Amino acid sequence: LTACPEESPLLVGPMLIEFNIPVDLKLVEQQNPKVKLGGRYTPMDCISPHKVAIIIPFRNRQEHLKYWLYYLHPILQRQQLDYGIYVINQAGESMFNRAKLLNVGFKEALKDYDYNCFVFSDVDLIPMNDHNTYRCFSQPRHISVAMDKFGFSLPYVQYFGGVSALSKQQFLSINGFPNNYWGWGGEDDDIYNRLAFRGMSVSRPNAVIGKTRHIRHSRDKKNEPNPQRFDRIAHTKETMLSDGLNSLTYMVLEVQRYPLYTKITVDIGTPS
Ligand SMILES: O=c1ccn([C@@H]2O[C@H](COP(=O)(O)OP(=O)(O)O[C@H]3O[C@H](CO)[C@H](O)[C@H](O)[C@H]3O)[C@@H](O)[C@H]2O)c(=O)[nH]1
Ligand SMILES: [Mn+2]
Repeated sequence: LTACPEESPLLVGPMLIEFNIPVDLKLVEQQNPKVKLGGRYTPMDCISPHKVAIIIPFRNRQEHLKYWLYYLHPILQRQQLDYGIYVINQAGESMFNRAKLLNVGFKEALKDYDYNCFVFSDVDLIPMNDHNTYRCFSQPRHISVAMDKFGFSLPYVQYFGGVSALSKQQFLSINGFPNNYWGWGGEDDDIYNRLAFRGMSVSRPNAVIGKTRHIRHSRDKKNEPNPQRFDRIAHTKETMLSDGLNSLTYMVLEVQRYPLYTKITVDIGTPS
């Protein structure tokens, strides 16, 4: 077998993405027979150099996940990636911690396979163009650059929210993501700050092929705006060395392998 082409020859470009249609994971599993237990997929015709672990922070978003799975699997296969889906479900009813869950994802996924690339994605963001490859690049990759919720514009040039990708080494070089951001906001700016502090830059696809749709939803109880985010992000320089991968603690309560993804339910503690 030879190395897959640089550009998948299966891409179709723009696609129609809509969320008023109800979904059935059974049909999805059927329509994607190539996807193995735990939502694992490995190209058959060639050797993909992208061993992608796709991490999804999660709690009470089953319907969104449904759409996410319905749309992404077909796309990730067309992108010729050797990938796996990880839904990191936060146990309990305490404050949501997106960044911490992503860290857990990084660690737990590595126990399964020698992934060298990590895509961190909100459960509610779907790419509108399969040319927007869910893989890693020479530099940290911001993937959801043109969100319809922001009218296809980047809210500000340093925005790193939504969907992003870091290679194993890029992730490691910044001591991962912070674990101290409880509730909504700022964790993505901290991560951006970490990348810059390590002397890295953000790579992005152009605003056309980077178009993506957000599933409209209301706010979630237990993920209210974090009032401390403003000055927490103003101090990333001093906290990234001690807050991150090296200080990550958590308890996996249960691991379940479904046909389209692996669900890891974890106790990641509470704000202190
Ligand atoms: O109860 C919750 C809360 C959050 N999430 C997960 O965390 C993500 C972000 O939460 P929301 O979609 O409510 O957040 P927003 O739409 O504001 O998302 C945007 O703002 C966030 C602020 O923390 C993040 O930066 C995120 O990546 C960015 O796209 C969700 O997609 C989902 O994957 C859950 O599963 N359950
Ligand atoms: Mn959202």
